[PDB]
Amino acid sequence: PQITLWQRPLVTIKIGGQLKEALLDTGADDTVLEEMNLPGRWKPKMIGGIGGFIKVRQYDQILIEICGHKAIGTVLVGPTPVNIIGRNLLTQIGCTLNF
Amino acid sequence: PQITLWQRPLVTIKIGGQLKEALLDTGADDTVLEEMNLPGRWKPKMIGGIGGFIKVRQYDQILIEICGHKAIGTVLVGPTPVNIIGRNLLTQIGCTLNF
Ligand SMILES: COc1ccc(CN2C[C@H](O)[C@@](Cc3ccc(F)cc3)(c3ccc(S(C)(=O)=O)cc3)C2=O)cc1
Repeated sequence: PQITLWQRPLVTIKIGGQLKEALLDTGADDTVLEEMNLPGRWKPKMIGGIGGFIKVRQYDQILIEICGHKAIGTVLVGPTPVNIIGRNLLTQIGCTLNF
Repeated sequence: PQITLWQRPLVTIKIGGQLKEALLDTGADDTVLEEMNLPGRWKPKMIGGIGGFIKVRQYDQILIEICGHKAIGTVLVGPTPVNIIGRNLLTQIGCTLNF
């Protein structure tokens, strides 16, 4: 699809057998999901943004279905206010900006 | 232009007679610029994101030239780590997401 930006670019995703809504975020290097039940091992990590840093859990090779496109990659889980699909997954679904 | 997301979508902007680089950020409702010398009055404001909240100064009707497209709107100035062009200005230059 083509998506204009008058509203937040939210899409439905399926991850870990669960359905969530997430923001397509060209300003996010990484994908960061609200606290949720993901299976497997992980590695602690810190990420920064506006207002400071948060500790997250880093899961690799996680399958996400993003508005019907499948992608595999790193997903961070932690105290984010909104589910964020970052560039590590946006490139996998062929997402571009256009103006 | 069409912009892929393998790298940060940075563009050159001109604001207040100054040249800066800024991130085209579909995940940002607002435009937030690193501390910089803007003229005029303002109103204090708080914004939130990953890692918490920051206080910014809100300037309205600011002219920004974003990769050669002119836009006028609200610009926030404060302790952001990166210059962010948010959706309030992205809609004005006709920016879309495509996948
Ligand atoms: C490294 O991997 C990451 C890092 C951060 C995030 C969370 N992100 C993505 C938002 O693009 C961003 C922009 C931003 C990103 C990095 C950074 F160092 C500084 C800023 C943002 C900007 C403005 C607004 S606002 C107040 O206008 O709504 C909201 C969000 C943010 O904080 C995810 C992954």
